[PDB]
Amino acid sequence: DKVKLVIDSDGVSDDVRAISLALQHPKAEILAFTAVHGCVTVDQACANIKRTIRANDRSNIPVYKGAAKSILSLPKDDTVSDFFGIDGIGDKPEEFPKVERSDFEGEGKHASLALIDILRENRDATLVTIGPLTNVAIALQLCEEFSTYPSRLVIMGGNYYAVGNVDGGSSAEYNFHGDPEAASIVLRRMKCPITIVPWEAFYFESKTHDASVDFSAHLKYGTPLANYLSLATSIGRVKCEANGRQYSYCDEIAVATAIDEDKIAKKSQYLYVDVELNGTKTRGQVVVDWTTHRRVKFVTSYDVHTVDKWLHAATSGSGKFD
Amino acid sequence: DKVKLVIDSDGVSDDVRAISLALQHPKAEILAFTAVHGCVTVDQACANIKRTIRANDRSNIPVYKGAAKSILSLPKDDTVSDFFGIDGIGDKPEEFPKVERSDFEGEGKHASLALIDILRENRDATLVTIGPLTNVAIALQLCEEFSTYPSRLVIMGGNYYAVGNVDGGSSAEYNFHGDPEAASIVLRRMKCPITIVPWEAFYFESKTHDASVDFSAHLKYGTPLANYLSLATSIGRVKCEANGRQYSYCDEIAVATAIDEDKIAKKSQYLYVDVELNGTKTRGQVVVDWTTHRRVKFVTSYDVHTVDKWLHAATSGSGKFD
Amino acid sequence: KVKLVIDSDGVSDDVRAISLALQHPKAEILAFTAVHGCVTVDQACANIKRTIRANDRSNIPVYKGAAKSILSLPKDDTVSDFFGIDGIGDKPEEFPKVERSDFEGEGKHASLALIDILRENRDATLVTIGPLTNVAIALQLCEEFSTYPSRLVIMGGNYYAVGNVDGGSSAEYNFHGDPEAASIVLRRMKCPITIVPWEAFYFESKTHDASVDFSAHLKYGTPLANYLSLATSIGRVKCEANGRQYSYCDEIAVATAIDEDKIAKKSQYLYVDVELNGTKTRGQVVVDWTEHRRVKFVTSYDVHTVDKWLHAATSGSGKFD
Amino acid sequence: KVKLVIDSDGVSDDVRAISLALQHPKAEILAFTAVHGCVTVDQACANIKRTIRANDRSNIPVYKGAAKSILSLPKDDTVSDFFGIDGIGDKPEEFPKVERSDFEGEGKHASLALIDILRENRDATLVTIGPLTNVAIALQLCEEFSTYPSRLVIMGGNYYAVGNVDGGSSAEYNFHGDPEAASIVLRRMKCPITIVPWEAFYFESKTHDASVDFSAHLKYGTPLANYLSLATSIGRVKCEANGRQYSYCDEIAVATAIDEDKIAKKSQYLYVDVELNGTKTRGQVVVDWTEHRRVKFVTSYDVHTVDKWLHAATSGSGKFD
Ligand SMILES: [Ca+2]
Ligand SMILES: [Ca+2]
Ligand SMILES: [Ca+2]
Ligand SMILES: [Ca+2]
Repeated sequence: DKVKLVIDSDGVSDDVRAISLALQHPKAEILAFTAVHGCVTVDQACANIKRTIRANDRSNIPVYKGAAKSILSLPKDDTVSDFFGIDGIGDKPEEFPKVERSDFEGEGKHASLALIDILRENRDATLVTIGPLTNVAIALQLCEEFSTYPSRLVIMGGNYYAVGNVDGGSSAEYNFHGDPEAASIVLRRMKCPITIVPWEAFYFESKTHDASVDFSAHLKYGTPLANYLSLATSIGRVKCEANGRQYSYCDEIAVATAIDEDKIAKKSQYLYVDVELNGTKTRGQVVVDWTTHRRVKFVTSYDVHTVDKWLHAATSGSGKFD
Repeated sequence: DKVKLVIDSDGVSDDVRAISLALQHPKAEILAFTAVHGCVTVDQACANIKRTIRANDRSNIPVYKGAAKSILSLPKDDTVSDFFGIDGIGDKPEEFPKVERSDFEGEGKHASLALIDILRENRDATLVTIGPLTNVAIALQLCEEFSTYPSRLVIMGGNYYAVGNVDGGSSAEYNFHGDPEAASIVLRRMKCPITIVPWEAFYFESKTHDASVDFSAHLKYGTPLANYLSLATSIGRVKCEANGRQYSYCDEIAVATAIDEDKIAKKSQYLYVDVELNGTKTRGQVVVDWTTHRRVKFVTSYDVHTVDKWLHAATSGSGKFD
Repeated sequence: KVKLVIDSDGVSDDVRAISLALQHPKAEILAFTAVHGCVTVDQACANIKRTIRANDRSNIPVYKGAAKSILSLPKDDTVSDFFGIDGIGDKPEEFPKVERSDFEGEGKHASLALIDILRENRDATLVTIGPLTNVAIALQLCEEFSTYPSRLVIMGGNYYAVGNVDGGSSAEYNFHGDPEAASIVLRRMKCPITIVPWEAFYFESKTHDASVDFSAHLKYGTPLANYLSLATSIGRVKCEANGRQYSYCDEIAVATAIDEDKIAKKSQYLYVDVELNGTKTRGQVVVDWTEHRRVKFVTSYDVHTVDKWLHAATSGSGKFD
Repeated sequence: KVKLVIDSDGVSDDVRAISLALQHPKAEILAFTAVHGCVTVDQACANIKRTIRANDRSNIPVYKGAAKSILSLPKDDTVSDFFGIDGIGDKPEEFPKVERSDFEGEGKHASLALIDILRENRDATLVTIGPLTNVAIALQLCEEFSTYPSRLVIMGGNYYAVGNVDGGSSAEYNFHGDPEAASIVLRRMKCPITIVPWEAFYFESKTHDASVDFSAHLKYGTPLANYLSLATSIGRVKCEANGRQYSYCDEIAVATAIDEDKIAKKSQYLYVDVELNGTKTRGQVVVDWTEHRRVKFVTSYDVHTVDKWLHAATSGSGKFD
């Protein structure tokens, strides 16, 4: 009755909160983490994930370093950002837990090779992606049978009404924008069930959630984990608040959906989709057949109140996830 | 207090019903019609419009023939269809009003030149487009000042959530698909207010409208106009009914919106948009900046009950448009 | 006599090409049509009208056409001050002095003029030495126009994907300026088409530079020689600063229209199309080499004959042969 | 000795190229890596292993790589039965007879093998004679791999946009088979790159066909001559039916790797990239002609030396010179 997880992540503010949720939730069993380039470099992602494990008073979970670049490494696709800090998590390396030089090293084996090996042996595990899809796509390029290895794939990324969240010249969502080829490969060639948490799920209900949930309340308990997550989210919170809104949950929702999909996904729809690669403004956009597409489940509305309750349980140490 | 209209159309089943609505509505003053290629050839469009004027017991309204092809005339863009009949309006040329050989000829002047001349002199007129945008785009190529000539442009076409209605390999809406370049030119380079009636307005409420409106009731009065519109829509109605739904209004909504926008457009949104030209699956799709775009008004929900009331008034001869 | 209509963006080499046509006794010019290109369409019009005066001619209509490319995408833009802000040396007070009326055309849009003129003169050759926008608009208005010229001679395009705009593109300049127009014209014209591609200039550039003095025809001190000296002045100075002569370009397309058998020494006939969607290859000609109507590409031209004709034009010697 | 690793799709000309490398006394083969291409990767592997036996060699590892192109888009597909369903004449019972174990590789994926082998042998040349998928996967796993080979010799691409797949494309065959891979390799490898483009074959096709008997080296009646006769049989019959000899292709890239100064008679150094997004130009090399590391293109090769080497290989004469 535990859910076995492998989480692939670019290790910035929301990623580390999402990973903390998974490390504290009693239903979750984390087999490994895999780091991918994204909002920060892959080395920094690796370091942030390892630092987060320590913050959660855990050990002996392997973190594998993966792709440094997108498949093509085209400059127009680049999504590296200092929005959350240069280090992705508040730029305070001396605060608990203090950054160590070994944090920037992985277990040894490339993430893509680790994904193959781990999921071959653990066919009942869920793979959750909360960065660009590069590691998963490289696994497929190496081993077409990997298409069947995960029990389920839960992706934070993409869209279904072409609502982009990178900039005004693209209709792509951030993680897809960061490696459009990889997203194309994964959506077309995976054979397990896929659940996508699209950008629209966040976009359309953001003003409503901002009125009804205090997204900072779980940070205030004064536990080590609360204090670490306060630091990690600090620069994101200040910048959002300067624009009159709260820094709200994103990647956390994908990890929560992995843990209990029926609880967190209030509404969902199955759609037949593919990814545009060649358009000037639409590269990285999901294209839906509303009239080589694959049927995928989209979460169209999520239970933000349950995710919030779980984060309070995680940071307070209450253990109250029911 | 009359609204002066120029209507540009490809002259198939819904076009001819829309044009009939405009010819019967006491608030509308029709300056001219312009024919464009689309679901049928431009010659057939011209013929269908002229036949429709006669069916409405009107005369002395000029019909100008326009573009035979899209700007590029690429085969992948082609939207010619026999869905409504070979002639676009039920394939019964001998029924009232009988087709005449002169129906396939226009006034003489190319439509695009007529659009320039008429709207230069009638700066208070609304231009309504219910086919591909080729004629309007050619006018702009000839005369950049045309960008200011219409008082308002009401377009039946496009989309705002990338919901396509042509086929499963495109996210474009039909009229945009038929000439993507023209749609790009018009949206970028017109300077008057633009109101677009997008495909989503029809798509999302179709099952609801199908339950609550009888779209065939206005056809049953036994007047000449009812009988003509019965013929014109006959093949569309049989094919829709064979798939368990009614043939519902489409182009009629754009003409109605031109006549009284505040009445017909129940909800609307302004968005900053451009048109994708280069994508494999997204050519012709509208791209929205949700984060060279132009601000346009989209009608997101329309009052189908008022349009239905107006069509009953038109076909019955009641004159009851209030 | 060969009847010509010349569609041009009216910069330095255009003006010299048009002068060649005005002086050559085999040519009969029906009309000029101005198109945007290296300068605005208004400036092109003005330059063409000024050039007609410098050649001691009158009563040839100049029609103003497209101000913009079909799409008017900013990445296609080819406006340049390389030959001067006015495209011909920036000395509006020198003979013939620029007049305000130079910036106006005959009245009707060039594209409508091309339809009318060529409908009535089906034995005429259309020569294009700017972007193809006017010709493409004509086709959009009138598909029958596809058959009206007896021949179309195009300065533009390429056949080995050698670009001359910048390192971001494999397109030639005139095609880069309106890729959609080039696509329409090459697919939809039905008359014989002769293209003078960029490679014809590129490959023999250094050989020509060694064997021909491209300035000598300017030395005669006639009014036309002094006008062409002015028109080409900024180009010549900029080329010489980089170790090269300012050499003929558009002149070759006009010469080819006057006597194709003499000027086109070697030719290839190819099936072609124009790429529109590529990131680096938008505007490039794409050739089917693994074997619609074949198009004739001039692969080598007789620069010495063109030079001899330009000497005759500027000197007034009549020696065209 | 020149140390080689050869990455191949294992069809008729590949097998002859590999035989050249196995017989030439200057070559030392570290390993072969199989890639999808004209046949499946499994068949490529099998063909390479069979070829090693036909050459009286043993104990050279063959690693199986990518089954598909990076994207696996159906429009890129280049699988063909032109040389037979098995790519080498469809006679599995002839010497050396096909074994079931031929379809298996050494174990580790070719891309991982390329990293390992070339990390330890930084003086080796990598030669690619199929699509570039394996090399691109290696780079995705290990950006340092960019510096591992001492040189990369690629059979593929073009420099004047002359395609050899069909009229819908300006791409060369190996590049058409995985455009993304070609883009990655040409942008991200940092070692010297020599490309043997399609134009080197195309332009001199008819001259070579007149001066070289491309079948004569098959006539010796040695086991290798009989095996290469079989391997090339269906190609030869299909070319002869169309009035042409089946001429060398991949063999030239392998020969160039063995002695680049001898085989590459003329070369050009160009800055290049690969178009991915064009409708007709996807996979085409785009060259910057208006002047990252320049790449060397072999524009003319010494077919007579390659022919002499193939005679020595099949005859057993030792006469490589
Ligand atoms: Ca993330
Ligand atoms: Ca219509
Ligand atoms: Ca010019
Ligand atoms: Ca090969």
